[PDB]
Amino acid sequence: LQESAAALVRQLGERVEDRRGFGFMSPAIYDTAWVSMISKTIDDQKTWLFAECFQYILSHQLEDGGWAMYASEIDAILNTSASLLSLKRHLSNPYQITSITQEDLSARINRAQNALQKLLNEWNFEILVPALLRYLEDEGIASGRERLLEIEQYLYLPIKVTALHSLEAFIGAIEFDKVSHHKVSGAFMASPSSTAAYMMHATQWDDECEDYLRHVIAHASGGVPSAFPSTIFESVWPLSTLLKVGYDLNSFIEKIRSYLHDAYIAEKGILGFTPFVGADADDTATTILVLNLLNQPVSVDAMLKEFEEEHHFKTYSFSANCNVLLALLYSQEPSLYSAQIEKAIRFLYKQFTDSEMDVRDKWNLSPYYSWMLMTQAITRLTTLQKTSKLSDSISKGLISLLFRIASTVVKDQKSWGTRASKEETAYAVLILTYAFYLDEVTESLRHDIKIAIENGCSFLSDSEWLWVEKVTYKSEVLSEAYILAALKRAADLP
Repeated sequence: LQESAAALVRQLGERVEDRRGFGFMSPAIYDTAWVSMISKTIDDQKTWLFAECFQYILSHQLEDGGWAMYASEIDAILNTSASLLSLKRHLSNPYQITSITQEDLSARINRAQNALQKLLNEWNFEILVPALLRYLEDEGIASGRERLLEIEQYLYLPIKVTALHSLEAFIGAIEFDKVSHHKVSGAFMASPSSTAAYMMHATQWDDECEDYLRHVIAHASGGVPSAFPSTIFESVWPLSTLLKVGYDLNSFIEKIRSYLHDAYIAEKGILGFTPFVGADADDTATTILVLNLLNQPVSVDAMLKEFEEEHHFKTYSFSANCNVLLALLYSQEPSLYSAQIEKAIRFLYKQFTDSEMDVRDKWNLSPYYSWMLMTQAITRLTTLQKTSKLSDSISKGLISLLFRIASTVVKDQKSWGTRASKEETAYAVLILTYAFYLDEVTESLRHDIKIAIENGCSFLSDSEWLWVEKVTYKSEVLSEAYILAALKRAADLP
């Protein structure tokens, strides 16, 4: 149990020696579609740099002509459109890739065209779909996207933005030689698709970007992931998930905790999913929790005065708030940050009351995830209040909300999830292992909670596209972490 938990610490620890970083995100057809379009001038001859990505795109085409739907129709539309654009590009300029012809590729293009036509006729994300449609229409093939995907240059400054992850959607007008300064370890916000667009449309070829892309292709999970490296995210999300349920792994974790401490020191406490790629409230708060529960106190003020606003915590609206709440509740003196703890626990309750107990969580695609985080925070607050470590109507509402969550979850048991995913099942059973100890829960409700926990842990004992991203991705470390955390937390039940 703890050895498997330690393995996650070691897996982050073993990747510390790697200078580029670590990667646990699954490849996304969108990104490798953008990497398959890279052409390099070698010996005065233009050749496609990465034919393995082109083969990856060719091998993922479905019978209908489209690509994988993953978790949302936007995923299918994006993968199909990017892959079909790549097919058009390689039809126009086959160069040195003789695997595909000018007729088989034309047949593939027609199939993908009809598939995307069907998808658009069924469709009623924001900047990736219209951009892909424009790119496809510039190379043949005729409300749609232009009913909601029209809400909306700011990349020449050294300040990093989230558009460095989706730069491939701005090929129409962008000075990539100007964005070349936005290069860390040869990357562009760790997004292979953005670096692929850069290398395609850079005036001056950068061998460093080619080396980074080769590292990604040969060290990811030809298909490239959405973000690479993903060191801090894939290192601290498992550790925090294991630590919050009380996994004891302090004593190969040394190389992971030391690297995380170094990342905290260099990044001034605010950490993204990788070094020098940004900072999200969830990521930094989770890393702070990991350091605090790994016998190394770090002041939460580093993220507190970066990701705190009125009545809620920002993210650069639920997952960040609850992760910050959990980080605060596990600090050295949770009574000192009582104001922000109350702020978060009130904001989440208000959101639940205003959303009919149905709310999502930015990073994940399962409401079970939000219910799990809320149950964790509520039960930690209750335990602190009972033990007097942390000091009326709001509390009664919180207890009633936890009871309603427990009852609705019990009624929502299928085994859990709408797609038979272990992550959603783990979230749903973790939303009940913290609702089992409520003193206001009746005997029948408690029995139902125990039965649902048993039936969820049976399902638990593995990665599905539940983690949002330009294209939703599945990470093995996240799934394993939540499974282990739920199993241990249920094992703590009387």
